[PDB]
Amino acid sequence: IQRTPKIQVYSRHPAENGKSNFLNCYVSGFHPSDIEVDLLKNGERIEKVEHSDLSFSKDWSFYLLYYTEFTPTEKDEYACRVNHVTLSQPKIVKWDRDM
Amino acid sequence: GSHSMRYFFTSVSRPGRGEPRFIAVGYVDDTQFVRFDSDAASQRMEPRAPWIEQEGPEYWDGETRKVKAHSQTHRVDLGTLRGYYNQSEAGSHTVQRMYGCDVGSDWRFLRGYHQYAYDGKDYIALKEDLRSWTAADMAAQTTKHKWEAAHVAEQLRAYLEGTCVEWLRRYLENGKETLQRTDAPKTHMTHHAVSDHEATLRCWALSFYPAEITLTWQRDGEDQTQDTELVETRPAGDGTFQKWAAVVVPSGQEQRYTCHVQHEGLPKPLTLRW
Amino acid sequence: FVLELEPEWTVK
Repeated sequence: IQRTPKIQVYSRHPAENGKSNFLNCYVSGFHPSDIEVDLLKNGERIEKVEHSDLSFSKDWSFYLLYYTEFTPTEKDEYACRVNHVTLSQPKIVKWDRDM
Repeated sequence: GSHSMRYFFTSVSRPGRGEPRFIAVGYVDDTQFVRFDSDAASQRMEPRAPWIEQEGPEYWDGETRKVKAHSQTHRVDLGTLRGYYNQSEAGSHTVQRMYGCDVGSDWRFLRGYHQYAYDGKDYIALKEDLRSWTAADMAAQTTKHKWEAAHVAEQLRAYLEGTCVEWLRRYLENGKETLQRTDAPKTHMTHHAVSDHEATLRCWALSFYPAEITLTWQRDGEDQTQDTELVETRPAGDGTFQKWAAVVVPSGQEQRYTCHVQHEGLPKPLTLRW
Repeated sequence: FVLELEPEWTVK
């Protein structure tokens, strides 16, 4: 089978510009498990991003959390870039403070 | 409330070279407490919660031995299943296994389960009585016959009703500080004016545990699903969970709408209003 | 506490 990933990009704590936080990209509902997930700062790949251990839901679809420490600002733009066999090109989801 | 212990196993074949990628994770309720990853350096079952670290070398040796045995069973199965379905020797395929036990508020056996899938589809699963099997196709039906002749269900039932519950109870007591704590949702509402005539109210639930939660909108005291959005509950990364629900409303009519939050940590459900 | 998975319990 093939299931396309759902993506949520969000902060661990309510965002305040200039204060340290954690940037999350939660990818879920996908199959097979091979997936490429990057966190971006102004389009550039963030290094040393960690992720959870692969697990799955009742319907067998996989989920993973990718995360890194970050300090939001007014100027800087953060995003999650996901590639998967189901996607024709990489799917980029921008971070917003209200989601 | 009820409690559960669950293990999840994923094996992904790598037929170009080497053994399958194998990842095992153990949960008590919504808290991961152990892991094994075939790509990691230790080749040991590793702790992922403070309350399991106290377990001695006998425990860790045993868990490592058993989880490696799981990996080898999956390795064999990936080889044979490729043969049954006449699939090429080049392509990657997946076996997934989940099992565990639920207990009630009294910490006594409620239900057990053991489910197995090939390439993300049901293969064979133990039925609720723990004495019979649900086989999805003819490969799995042949497996059912094999496992019935070998009395697999009886031995799995012994684990799920007995061993699983005993160790779940041990973990619940040893990890009381976190596992028996309920974190009620921290809630607030935000407002965004998309235009002069339209606004979005978003009702937030943050920092809650366990993950089970219900968020619903009402307008003038009756439920509304029209013009609402509800995101999947998501991990915060500190062991707690997050969720939100939004409703689109006419500008100036925000006071008609109320968000209702149901969670174990809340003695009575909460109501939020702009 | 993981199951003692017996060696015969492969699918084939």
